[PDB]
Amino acid sequence: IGTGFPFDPHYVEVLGERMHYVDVGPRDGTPVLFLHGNPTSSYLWRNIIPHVAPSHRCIAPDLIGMGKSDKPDLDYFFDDHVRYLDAFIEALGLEEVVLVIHDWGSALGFHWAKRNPERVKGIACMEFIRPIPTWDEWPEFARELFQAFRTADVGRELIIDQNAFIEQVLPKFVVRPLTEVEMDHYREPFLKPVDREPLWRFPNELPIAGEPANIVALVEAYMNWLHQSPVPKLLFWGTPGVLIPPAEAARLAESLPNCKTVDIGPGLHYLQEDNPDLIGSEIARWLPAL
Repeated sequence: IGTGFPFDPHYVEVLGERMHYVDVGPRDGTPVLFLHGNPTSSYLWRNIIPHVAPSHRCIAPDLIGMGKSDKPDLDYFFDDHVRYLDAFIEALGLEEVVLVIHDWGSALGFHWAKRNPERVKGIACMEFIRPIPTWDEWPEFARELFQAFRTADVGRELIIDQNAFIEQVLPKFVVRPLTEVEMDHYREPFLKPVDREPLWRFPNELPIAGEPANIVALVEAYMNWLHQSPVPKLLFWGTPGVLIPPAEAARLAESLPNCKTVDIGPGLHYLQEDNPDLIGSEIARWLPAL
Protein backbone atom coordinates (compact mmCIF):
# COMPACT_ATOMS: atom_id res chain seq x y z
CA ILE A 1 0.00 0.00 0.00
CA GLY A 2 1.46 3.32 -1.19
CA THR A 3 2.34 5.98 1.40
CA GLY A 4 3.24 8.74 -1.11
CA PHE A 5 0.95 11.44 -2.54
CA PRO A 6 2.28 11.89 -6.12
CA PHE A 7 -0.33 14.44 -7.32
CA ASP A 8 0.21 17.96 -8.66
CA PRO A 9 -1.67 20.38 -6.32
CA HIS A 10 -4.53 22.50 -7.69
CA TYR A 11 -6.44 25.36 -5.99
CA VAL A 12 -9.70 27.06 -6.97
CA GLU A 13 -11.08 30.08 -5.13
CA VAL A 14 -14.41 29.27 -3.49
CA LEU A 15 -16.38 31.95 -1.59
CA GLY A 16 -13.15 33.86 -0.85
CA GLU A 17 -11.28 30.70 0.25
CA ARG A 18 -8.84 28.47 -1.75
CA MET A 19 -9.79 24.77 -1.88
CA HIS A 20 -7.09 22.28 -2.84
CA TYR A 21 -7.98 19.37 -5.19
CA VAL A 22 -6.33 16.53 -7.11
CA ASP A 23 -7.13 16.70 -10.83
CA VAL A 24 -5.67 13.89 -12.96
CA GLY A 25 -6.72 11.78 -15.95
CA PRO A 26 -8.17 12.64 -19.40
CA ARG A 27 -10.27 15.88 -19.84
CA ASP A 28 -13.35 15.30 -22.06
CA GLY A 29 -15.81 12.78 -20.57
CA THR A 30 -17.64 12.54 -17.24
CA PRO A 31 -15.48 13.36 -14.16
CA VAL A 32 -15.31 11.15 -11.05
CA LEU A 33 -15.59 13.31 -7.91
CA PHE A 34 -14.05 11.75 -4.75
CA LEU A 35 -15.32 13.17 -1.42
CA HIS A 36 -13.48 12.34 1.84
CA GLY A 37 -14.76 12.94 5.38
CA ASN A 38 -13.45 13.20 8.95
CA PRO A 39 -10.57 13.53 9.69
CA THR A 40 -9.11 12.84 6.24
CA SER A 41 -8.44 14.59 2.90
CA SER A 42 -7.80 13.68 -0.73
CA TYR A 43 -4.84 11.66 0.78
CA LEU A 44 -7.49 9.00 1.60
CA TRP A 45 -7.98 8.40 -2.16
CA ARG A 46 -4.24 8.28 -3.15
CA ASN A 47 -4.19 4.52 -3.94
CA ILE A 48 -7.72 4.33 -5.41
CA ILE A 49 -7.36 7.17 -7.96
CA PRO A 50 -4.56 5.46 -10.01
CA HIS A 51 -6.98 2.62 -10.97
CA VAL A 52 -9.52 5.15 -12.29
CA ALA A 53 -7.30 7.93 -13.78
CA PRO A 54 -6.23 5.96 -16.94
CA SER A 55 -9.85 6.06 -18.24
CA HIS A 56 -11.58 8.93 -16.36
CA ARG A 57 -10.88 12.43 -14.92
CA CYS A 58 -10.42 12.14 -11.12
CA ILE A 59 -11.25 15.23 -9.03
CA ALA A 60 -10.64 14.97 -5.26
CA PRO A 61 -11.11 18.20 -3.22
CA ASP A 62 -9.96 18.76 0.36
CA LEU A 63 -12.99 20.01 2.31
CA ILE A 64 -12.81 23.57 3.65
CA GLY A 65 -10.72 23.69 6.85
CA MET A 66 -9.07 20.35 6.01
CA GLY A 67 -6.18 18.93 3.98
CA LYS A 68 -4.41 21.73 2.06
CA SER A 69 -7.53 23.92 1.74
CA ASP A 70 -7.76 27.29 3.50
CA LYS A 71 -8.94 27.35 7.13
CA PRO A 72 -11.55 30.12 7.73
CA ASP A 73 -12.73 30.85 11.31
CA LEU A 74 -16.05 28.98 10.95
CA ASP A 75 -18.18 26.79 13.21
CA TYR A 76 -17.73 24.07 10.49
CA PHE A 77 -21.36 22.88 10.71
CA PHE A 78 -22.47 20.51 7.94
CA ASP A 79 -24.23 23.48 6.26
CA ASP A 80 -20.87 25.30 5.97
CA HIS A 81 -19.35 22.34 4.09
CA VAL A 82 -22.46 22.17 1.87
CA ARG A 83 -22.05 25.84 0.76
CA TYR A 84 -18.28 25.44 -0.06
CA LEU A 85 -18.72 22.12 -1.93
CA ASP A 86 -21.68 23.51 -3.93
CA ALA A 87 -19.49 26.46 -4.90
CA PHE A 88 -16.46 24.25 -5.72
CA ILE A 89 -18.46 22.11 -8.17
CA GLU A 90 -19.77 25.24 -9.95
CA ALA A 91 -16.31 26.88 -9.82
CA LEU A 92 -14.90 24.02 -11.94
CA GLY A 93 -17.92 24.25 -14.30
CA LEU A 94 -18.83 20.59 -13.75
CA GLU A 95 -21.98 19.41 -15.54
CA GLU A 96 -22.61 15.70 -14.90
CA VAL A 97 -20.50 13.71 -12.41
CA VAL A 98 -19.91 10.28 -10.91
CA LEU A 99 -19.67 10.47 -7.11
CA VAL A 100 -17.22 8.40 -5.05
CA ILE A 101 -18.03 9.15 -1.42
CA HIS A 102 -17.31 8.32 2.23
CA ASP A 103 -18.44 9.43 5.72
CA TRP A 104 -19.17 13.20 5.73
CA GLY A 105 -18.24 13.18 2.04
CA SER A 106 -21.21 10.84 1.54
CA ALA A 107 -23.60 13.15 3.42
CA LEU A 108 -22.35 15.96 1.16
CA GLY A 109 -22.52 13.83 -2.00
CA PHE A 110 -25.97 12.37 -1.35
CA HIS A 111 -27.38 15.78 -0.39
CA TRP A 112 -25.93 17.30 -3.58
CA ALA A 113 -27.29 14.35 -5.61
CA LYS A 114 -30.82 14.76 -4.19
CA ARG A 115 -30.75 18.49 -5.17
CA ASN A 116 -29.12 17.83 -8.61
CA PRO A 117 -30.37 14.32 -9.60
CA GLU A 118 -30.05 14.98 -13.36
CA ARG A 119 -26.25 15.63 -12.94
CA VAL A 120 -25.38 12.38 -11.07
CA LYS A 121 -24.43 9.48 -13.39
CA GLY A 122 -23.43 7.06 -10.62
CA ILE A 123 -22.62 6.81 -6.92
CA ALA A 124 -19.86 4.62 -5.49
CA CYS A 125 -20.15 4.73 -1.71
CA MET A 126 -18.64 3.17 1.41
CA GLU A 127 -19.13 3.54 5.15
CA PHE A 128 -21.66 6.30 4.44
CA ILE A 129 -23.77 8.32 6.87
CA ARG A 130 -27.33 7.04 7.62
CA PRO A 131 -29.61 7.80 10.64
CA ILE A 132 -28.37 5.95 13.76
CA PRO A 133 -31.60 5.57 15.81
CA THR A 134 -29.85 4.53 19.07
CA TRP A 135 -26.31 4.10 20.43
CA ASP A 136 -26.90 0.30 20.31
CA GLU A 137 -26.39 0.55 16.52
CA TRP A 138 -22.97 2.16 17.13
CA PRO A 139 -20.14 -0.44 17.51
CA GLU A 140 -19.45 -1.30 21.18
CA PHE A 141 -15.69 -0.90 20.56
CA ALA A 142 -16.21 2.86 19.96
CA ARG A 143 -19.46 3.71 21.90
CA GLU A 144 -17.98 5.42 25.00
CA LEU A 145 -15.42 7.27 22.84
CA PHE A 146 -17.97 8.92 20.52
CA GLN A 147 -20.36 9.48 23.45
CA ALA A 148 -17.48 11.42 25.06
CA PHE A 149 -16.88 13.33 21.79
CA ARG A 150 -20.54 14.56 22.07
CA THR A 151 -20.22 15.45 25.80
CA ALA A 152 -19.74 19.10 26.84
CA ASP A 153 -16.09 20.01 27.63
CA VAL A 154 -14.83 16.39 27.43
CA GLY A 155 -15.39 16.25 23.64
CA ARG A 156 -13.31 19.38 22.86
CA GLU A 157 -10.64 18.21 25.37
CA LEU A 158 -10.24 14.90 23.49
CA ILE A 159 -10.49 16.17 19.89
CA ILE A 160 -8.95 19.68 20.06
CA ASP A 161 -6.43 19.45 22.94
CA GLN A 162 -5.33 15.80 22.54
CA ASN A 163 -6.04 15.42 18.78
CA ALA A 164 -7.98 12.19 19.44
CA PHE A 165 -9.58 12.03 15.99
CA ILE A 166 -6.15 11.87 14.32
CA GLU A 167 -4.22 9.98 17.00
CA GLN A 168 -6.87 7.46 18.17
CA VAL A 169 -9.84 7.20 15.76
CA LEU A 170 -7.80 6.78 12.52
CA PRO A 171 -5.69 3.79 13.74
CA LYS A 172 -8.75 2.39 15.58
CA PHE A 173 -10.83 2.33 12.36
CA VAL A 174 -8.17 0.86 10.02
CA VAL A 175 -7.78 -2.93 10.34
CA ARG A 176 -4.12 -3.04 9.12
CA PRO A 177 -1.51 -0.93 11.01
CA LEU A 178 -0.87 2.58 9.56
CA THR A 179 2.79 3.54 9.01
CA GLU A 180 4.39 6.61 10.60
CA VAL A 181 4.61 8.25 7.16
CA GLU A 182 0.84 7.85 6.65
CA MET A 183 0.07 9.27 10.12
CA ASP A 184 2.30 12.30 9.37
CA HIS A 185 0.32 12.98 6.18
CA TYR A 186 -2.98 12.91 8.19
CA ARG A 187 -1.33 15.00 11.03
CA GLU A 188 -0.06 17.82 8.73
CA PRO A 189 -3.31 19.89 8.41
CA PHE A 190 -3.92 19.90 12.20
CA LEU A 191 -0.51 20.64 13.75
CA LYS A 192 -2.06 23.78 15.31
CA PRO A 193 -4.73 22.72 17.88
CA VAL A 194 -7.10 25.60 16.94
CA ASP A 195 -7.45 24.17 13.39
CA ARG A 196 -9.10 20.95 14.79
CA GLU A 197 -12.54 22.65 15.04
CA PRO A 198 -14.00 20.69 12.04
CA LEU A 199 -12.74 17.41 13.59
CA TRP A 200 -14.82 18.11 16.74
CA ARG A 201 -18.00 19.49 15.06
CA PHE A 202 -18.32 16.53 12.63
CA PRO A 203 -18.96 13.85 15.34
CA ASN A 204 -21.37 16.36 16.98
CA GLU A 205 -23.30 16.59 13.67
CA LEU A 206 -23.76 12.78 13.36
CA PRO A 207 -27.49 11.83 13.25
CA ILE A 208 -27.48 9.75 16.48
CA ALA A 209 -30.46 9.25 18.83
CA GLY A 210 -32.49 11.82 16.87
CA GLU A 211 -29.97 14.66 17.38
CA PRO A 212 -29.13 17.04 15.94
CA ALA A 213 -32.72 16.97 14.57
CA ASN A 214 -31.92 19.04 11.44
CA ILE A 215 -29.16 16.65 10.27
CA VAL A 216 -31.37 13.62 11.02
CA ALA A 217 -34.10 15.17 8.82
CA LEU A 218 -31.59 16.00 6.06
CA VAL A 219 -30.04 12.51 6.05
CA GLU A 220 -33.50 10.87 6.13
CA ALA A 221 -34.37 13.03 3.11
CA TYR A 222 -31.37 11.92 0.94
CA MET A 223 -31.81 8.27 2.03
CA ASN A 224 -35.44 8.45 0.85
CA TRP A 225 -34.21 9.90 -2.45
CA LEU A 226 -31.47 7.24 -2.67
CA HIS A 227 -33.92 4.38 -2.09
CA GLN A 228 -36.03 5.51 -5.09
CA SER A 229 -33.26 6.75 -7.42
CA PRO A 230 -32.49 4.67 -10.57
CA VAL A 231 -28.88 6.01 -10.63
CA PRO A 232 -26.32 3.12 -10.70
CA LYS A 233 -24.79 2.43 -7.26
CA LEU A 234 -21.65 0.62 -6.10
CA LEU A 235 -21.49 -0.10 -2.33
CA PHE A 236 -18.23 -1.19 -0.69
CA TRP A 237 -18.42 -2.77 2.75
CA GLY A 238 -16.19 -4.53 5.27
CA THR A 239 -16.42 -6.82 8.29
CA PRO A 240 -17.25 -5.79 10.93
CA GLY A 241 -17.55 -2.18 9.65
CA VAL A 242 -18.57 0.85 11.71
CA LEU A 243 -21.39 2.83 10.02
CA ILE A 244 -22.35 -0.02 7.64
CA PRO A 245 -22.03 -3.46 9.34
CA PRO A 246 -22.36 -6.62 7.13
CA ALA A 247 -26.07 -7.05 8.05
CA GLU A 248 -26.80 -3.44 7.01
CA ALA A 249 -24.91 -3.85 3.70
CA ALA A 250 -27.02 -6.99 3.09
CA ARG A 251 -30.30 -5.00 3.61
CA LEU A 252 -29.00 -2.18 1.37
CA ALA A 253 -28.00 -4.72 -1.32
CA GLU A 254 -31.69 -5.67 -1.61
CA SER A 255 -33.35 -2.27 -1.00
CA LEU A 256 -31.16 0.18 -2.97
CA PRO A 257 -32.20 0.21 -6.68
CA ASN A 258 -29.57 -0.60 -9.35
CA CYS A 259 -26.96 -1.45 -6.69
CA LYS A 260 -23.92 -3.75 -6.77
CA THR A 261 -22.14 -4.57 -3.49
CA VAL A 262 -18.43 -5.31 -3.08
CA ASP A 263 -17.08 -7.10 0.02
CA ILE A 264 -13.59 -5.67 0.70
CA GLY A 265 -12.75 -8.29 3.35
CA PRO A 266 -11.72 -7.07 6.86
CA GLY A 267 -12.72 -3.42 7.29
CA LEU A 268 -13.80 -0.87 9.87
CA HIS A 269 -14.42 2.72 8.73
CA TYR A 270 -11.45 3.86 6.50
CA LEU A 271 -11.93 0.97 4.03
CA GLN A 272 -9.69 2.84 1.55
CA GLU A 273 -6.70 2.12 3.82
CA ASP A 274 -7.51 -1.61 4.01
CA ASN A 275 -8.24 -2.55 0.37
CA PRO A 276 -7.61 0.43 -1.98
CA ASP A 277 -6.81 -1.84 -4.96
CA LEU A 278 -10.16 -3.65 -4.85
CA ILE A 279 -12.02 -0.36 -4.37
CA GLY A 280 -10.14 1.25 -7.28
CA SER A 281 -10.27 -1.74 -9.64
CA GLU A 282 -14.04 -2.23 -9.10
CA ILE A 283 -14.78 1.46 -9.65
CA ALA A 284 -12.75 1.23 -12.89
CA ARG A 285 -14.62 -1.95 -14.04
CA TRP A 286 -17.99 -0.32 -13.13
CA LEU A 287 -17.59 3.10 -14.83
CA PRO A 288 -17.77 2.02 -18.54
CA ALA A 289 -21.20 0.41 -17.82
CA LEU A 290 -22.58 3.85 -16.79
